[PDB]
Amino acid sequence: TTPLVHVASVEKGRSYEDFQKVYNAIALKLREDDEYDNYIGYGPVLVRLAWHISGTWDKHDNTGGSYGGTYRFKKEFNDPSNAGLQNGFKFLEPIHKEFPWISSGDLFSLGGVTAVQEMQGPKIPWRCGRVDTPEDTTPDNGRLPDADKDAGYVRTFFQRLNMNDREVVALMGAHALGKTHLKNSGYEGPWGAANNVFTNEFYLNLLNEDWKLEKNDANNEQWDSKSGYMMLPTDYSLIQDPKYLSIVKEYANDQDKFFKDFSKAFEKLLENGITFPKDAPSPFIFKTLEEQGL
Amino acid sequence: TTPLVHVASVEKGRSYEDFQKVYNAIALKLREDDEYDNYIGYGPVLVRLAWHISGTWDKHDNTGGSYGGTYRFKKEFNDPSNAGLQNGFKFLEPIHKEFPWISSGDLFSLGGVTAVQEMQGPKIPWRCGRVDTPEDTTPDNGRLPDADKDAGYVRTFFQRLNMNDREVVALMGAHALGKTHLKNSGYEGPWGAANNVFTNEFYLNLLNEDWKLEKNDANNEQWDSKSGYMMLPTDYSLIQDPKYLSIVKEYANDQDKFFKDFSKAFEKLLENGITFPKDAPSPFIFKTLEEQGL
Amino acid sequence: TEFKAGSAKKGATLFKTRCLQCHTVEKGGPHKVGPNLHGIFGRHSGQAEGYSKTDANIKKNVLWDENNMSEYLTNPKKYIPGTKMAFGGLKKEKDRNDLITYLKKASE
Ligand code: HEM
Ligand code: HEM
Ligand code: HEM
Repeated sequence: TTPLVHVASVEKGRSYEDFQKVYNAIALKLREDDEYDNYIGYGPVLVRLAWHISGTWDKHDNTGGSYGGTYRFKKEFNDPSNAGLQNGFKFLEPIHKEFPWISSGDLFSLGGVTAVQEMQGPKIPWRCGRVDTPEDTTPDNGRLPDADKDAGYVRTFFQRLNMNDREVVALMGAHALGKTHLKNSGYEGPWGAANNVFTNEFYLNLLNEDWKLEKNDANNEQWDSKSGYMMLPTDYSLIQDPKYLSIVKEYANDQDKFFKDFSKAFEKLLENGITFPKDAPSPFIFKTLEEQGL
Repeated sequence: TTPLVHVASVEKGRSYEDFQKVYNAIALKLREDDEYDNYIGYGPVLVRLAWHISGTWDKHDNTGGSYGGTYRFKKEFNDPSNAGLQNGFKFLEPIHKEFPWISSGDLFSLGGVTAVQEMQGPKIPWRCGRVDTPEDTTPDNGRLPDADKDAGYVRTFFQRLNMNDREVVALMGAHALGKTHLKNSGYEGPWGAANNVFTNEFYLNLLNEDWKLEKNDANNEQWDSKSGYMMLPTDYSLIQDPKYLSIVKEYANDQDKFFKDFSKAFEKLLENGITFPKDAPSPFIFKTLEEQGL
Repeated sequence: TEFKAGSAKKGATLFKTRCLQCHTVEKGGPHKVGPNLHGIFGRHSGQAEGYSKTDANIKKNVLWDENNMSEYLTNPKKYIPGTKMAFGGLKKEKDRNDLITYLKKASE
């Protein structure tokens, strides 16, 4: 037999130079559309978008993931878990018009890689070849994680994504970016002060801020600090669990280790479910706008 | 400086008749302790105990295995993977008092052979001579396999036990016995209907039930049927892999061949790591209680 | 009548733990691993209202009474050669009177 296999197929006649141009298109628009969400910018929502299209993967039957680009379809687009991500889809729509040859999954995942790098995060190797799949391939709602949970839920959820403790804690450091919006998720507030620069501030705030459980205006409980930051129940679980806590202290102490571990976990997340052929090109590492004098 | 060799030494002045009495004592208690686990009995947990004491073996450095009886020590007794086996230990604990001369490894392995035979499985030749080793020989946790894995994990894990595809699929037929318990493993439910009688129904259920990947109350995913059976992901991988699927069909069609293959693989499992001397007795085949008039 | 009678309360407990996996009792109940057991004390076992038995069941033609049923439940893989019922057997005599008492009423 053979369960469903998603074989990567490079876009016809496209090479590294072509994707660097798409990276540049996204990266320049991130610079010019800097008013979004009280001058946070589109950086954080593009990272969340790339994670939400990848986070639907199920290792047990190989369904979901970023390969098929199915977030463009109604069922996934209107998932309650994806509330707010419409701003990321509309951000990428004109870029897709400029480069109509790129697949939906490639552009979504490339948006997240561009955003992390352009927010001064680590370099993320990126592989092309995702192929848009029919609408029936869209995973049903409910594969994405609920915030209102503890550490055991987080650990068991990410096993479905073939992620271990170190990969989980590292991927969760992306909450240094952006904020929660009450209208989107039922939670309100930023995780930190530098929420459009990729740093290890998430782990520092977890460990250095006094947190108090409090109900928000949506009747959800969240951890709040006097300085105005917040943590989701699933974030705060990373310091309630002893094996998670040791990794939080590791990344709080060494940002470079966090950078290396996040780059591997994030690329793995973006590539879950994709079978790459034997003759597939090596991952691309795109130059930033700054490295190009822009 | 030395090589790792576990040499079997027969219990002083003990022969077939001595071990048949131990078999008989285990088998009588299996008959009369009928209420355990909602009338399943202690049969399945004893089989799982025998496999978990043997499944720690590593062929690369000849550590682990049934030889040392190290499951009696704190580190192995508390392995999260052995949750629930304490009931099997408490079961054999009075039998060890009745026969204090038998080693721990011999008793743990004989209990699995007794359970299989008394649940109407094949006769399983059994060898004595395992010797209790000190506490510093207890293998660290982490050597037993995870259920949330695919066929490639199953194949590579059992390579460490020197088991090939035929022996793997045969050994997995033991999941016709007993059930998963949510409090032990994060999975709940049996594999079939006759869960204290040794049959090939594990393979029949794998092939003939309508399986659906579903969450359980422990946030883990498992395959469930409308009949109320379940399959672990590692179980279901046997029909996802084409080489495994070929063997599953063979056993679903011919229970006699399955019984013969299981007997060889199970004895091989209980003897991994043991060097039997040249003056070692031939393997014992014990009579069941029914064959003795009970 | 030499067959001892027991309590249907524990008989109901035994059926739901050792029989319900494969048998139902209710009128119109579906067949499972084993055939439906409504009216088992009316005629012989095999055939039933449908279901496909093996070649050993239908040929013996035993009208289930209250003791030969008790005998079959002790070691099924003995009374007939080629049955599909994989049952360990009710060994405890106090388990075998409670269940038949519950079975002679649930099957009407
Ligand atoms: C448990 C206590 C139990 C009882 C009681 C029971 C009853 C029973 C009867 C009376 C028959 C004969 C039916 C007939 O003549 O048509 C019968 C036969 C089968 N059974 Fe049974 N059974 C009990 C337990 C179980 C269990 C646990 C299973 C399966 C796991 C099972 C299955 C079967 C099957 C199959 C048959 C058909 C026999 C054949 O076709 O040869 N039973 N049972
Ligand atoms: C248990 C795991 C996770 C949970 C429960 C979770 C939950 C949430 C929630 C509730 C929000 C608020 C959205 C809003 O109100 O607008 C959010 C935002 C965000 N998430 Fe997470 N998330 C998880 C893991 C991740 C991972 C692995 C990543 C990236 C690798 C990520 C990236 C982001 C980003 C960047 C934002 C900010 C979005 C914005 O500001 O627009 N999250 N997440
Ligand atoms: C990849 C291989 C295997 C995996 C992942 C696995 C996993 C499991 C799990 C998770 C349970 C649940 C225990 C509980 O919740 O109580 C279980 C039970 C059991 N296992 Fe396996 N197992 C494997 C191989 C084997 C083998 C090789 C045997 C015997 C030869 C075996 C025999 C049993 C039995 C009999 C039970 C029932 C225990 C009971 O009911 O008390 N398993 N196994």
